[PDB]
Amino acid sequence: MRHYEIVLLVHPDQSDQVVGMVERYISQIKEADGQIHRLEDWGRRQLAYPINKIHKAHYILMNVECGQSTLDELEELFRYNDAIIRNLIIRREHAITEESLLAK
Amino acid sequence: QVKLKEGEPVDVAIRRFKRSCEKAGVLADVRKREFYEKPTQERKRKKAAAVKRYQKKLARES
Amino acid sequence: TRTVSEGVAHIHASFNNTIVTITDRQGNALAWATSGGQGFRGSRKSTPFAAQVAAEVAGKAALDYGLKNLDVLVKGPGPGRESAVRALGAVGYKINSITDVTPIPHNGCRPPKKRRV
Amino acid sequence: IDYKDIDTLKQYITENGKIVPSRITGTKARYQRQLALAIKQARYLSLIPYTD
Amino acid sequence: ALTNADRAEIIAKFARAENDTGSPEVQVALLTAQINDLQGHFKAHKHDHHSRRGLIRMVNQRRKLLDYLNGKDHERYTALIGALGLRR
RNA sequence: AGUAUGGGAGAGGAUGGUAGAAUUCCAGGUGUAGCGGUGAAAUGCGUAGAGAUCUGGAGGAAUACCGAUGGCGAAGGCAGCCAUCUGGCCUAAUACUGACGCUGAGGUACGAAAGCAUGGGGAGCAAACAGGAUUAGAUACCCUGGUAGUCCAUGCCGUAAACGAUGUCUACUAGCCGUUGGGGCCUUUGAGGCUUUAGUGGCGCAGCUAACGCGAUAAGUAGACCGCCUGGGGAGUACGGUC
Ligand SMILES: NCCC[C@H](N)CC(=O)NCCC[C@H](N)CC(=O)NCCC[C@H](N)CC(=O)N[C@@H]1[C@H](O)[C@@H](OC(N)=O)[C@@H](CO)O[C@H]1NC1=N[C@@H]2C(=O)NC[C@@H](O)[C@H]2N1
Repeated sequence: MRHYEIVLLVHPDQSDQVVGMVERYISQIKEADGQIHRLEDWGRRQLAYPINKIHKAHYILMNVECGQSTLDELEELFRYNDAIIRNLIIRREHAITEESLLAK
Repeated sequence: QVKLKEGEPVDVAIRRFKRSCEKAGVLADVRKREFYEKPTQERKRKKAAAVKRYQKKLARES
Repeated sequence: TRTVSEGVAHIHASFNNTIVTITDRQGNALAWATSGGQGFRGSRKSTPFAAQVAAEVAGKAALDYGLKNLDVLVKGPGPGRESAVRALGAVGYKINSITDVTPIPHNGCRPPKKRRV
Repeated sequence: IDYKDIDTLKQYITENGKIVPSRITGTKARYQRQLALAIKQARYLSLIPYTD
Repeated sequence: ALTNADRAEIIAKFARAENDTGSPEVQVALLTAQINDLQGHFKAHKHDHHSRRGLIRMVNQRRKLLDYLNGKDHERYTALIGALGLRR
């Protein structure tokens, strides 16, 4: 399969549903197949510029291995979830498991 | 975005500010935005600039 | 009637004119002056002296509202920005800061054609 | 270099937010390309401002 | 796109000897597999002229190799075209 | 000449999403006589409230900085970021086929911009056109407006100073200094110094040229194949034909 790295920005008002959404996505990836090499919750951070009249957001980092169907459903779920204001998905070669900066 | 000091004089503030602006070089973009430059003209200008740069480098090495 | 201690000066200085407007924060205008409003018609409207005379007029007009310190924003490649910022200090305000806010497109709309003078 | 290393990303950014040229920073061309990609990704992630 | 396993399967099926990769049979089989795989891509993207150039190059290379094989050994040529279903 | 396996760089192509800056328009708050434009003016906009300033919304087009005598592509050409599909190139060592090559009349594919057909879209710009200036006259250059078009989908057209004004392929012939993507070696700790390869630049010995100039990216020394020229106009024109 292909390794992907996903960064999600969650609305600070929905900060206490992030665990539920993360577990749901992890369960979907696992039932497809999936190897969640890394998952980090950077926390609630201030934004460099306001997004959607908001100044803070919850930052979530995931590194997954999945197939085309898992990717398509994951992206569609990200699009339709209103708590997620901005998501970045980048493909990577190699699985990255070490702790990253901003994990503090 | 120049912030004056406590006892900072007005003329010194104006001066420090507009070569802060000269360092920023916004006025160059403003001048560029007055008229449309065709791609052929832009490429000719950039080629001339590259030639001048290379001739300057040789002189400064010598 | 309304009193306010802190305000912002906006100097819109083009190559044909220079408008100085004194507002309070959140962008509510209090007094404004232009080179056209002090005579200086036509080509003479762009000289730095006209920018100066518009600037003191605006400063004195705002003195009625009674602001002692202000922050300055200059936009445009005008010849009168020097005079406009200088005249406020002569009027007697305290300049907290001064910044340039000329908008820069990130390769947006096509500008008009070149003049073949 | 990746987009998460905000401290190094700021070392090549002016106070306005513009990317600093390689002719000024003395960097290699490939490193400069990677740096520009990382900066553009970090701006999208709202980690660093686009301007100012 | 074909993968290493598919290419190895084709090579093993059409090899004339051990560690044989350069024989005209192997080369023509690989080119035929690649062309048949790219047909589907060019159905979806009608205006990918830049990739169609590489497809045309593959077709030309296969034709040249088939002509060379026919010149050298007729029986091998007929066997290969029959195996891959090529009309000529 | 080609094939399999590892590694690498790239604005190469196609599809779909998405981000920020700016212009225009709309609505609202603050606010009041100008704004705009030029060599100078005028046409134009504004007291049913402009311009300026702040907040929100709509839409289209293009991607600042990085950016480079940089990169990729047969050429035409290709720049925000992300995913999917996909072509070529570079680089190391073995392994494999065994001349399978070069060029190419006809033929065929691609081919900037403008233009054409059907249907959408339309912010900014702007042929045609309207008005204001200038002028002996203005038919133009300047100014205020402004429709095709520029954008998208599906096709056509097949032309450019489509240029390096330099057809493709191969071998050989002093050196010096840059730069991009790789390979190797050496210091000795991490950044430098030698080479080699494929591109991209500046000088320059020999040689060549009417001269200007070219000079391992030849316009030098040789070979293979193709295209083209034969004084200037008439003329890339008429007739015939193909599209
Ligand atoms: N497998 C090989 C792969 C090859 C690769 N693909 C490309 C390649 O390698 N080609 C070989 C180089 C041939 C070159 N094109 C011929 C040439 O250079 N001039 C043409 C002869 C004109 C005349 N006899 C000399 C002349 O007037 N010189 C001027 C002059 O020096 C100077 O101007 C002025 N006013 O003083 C300079 C700066 O403006 O410009 C030059 N003029 C120019 N400089 C440009 C340039 O080099 N190119 C493009 C074009 O723009 C050129 N004109």
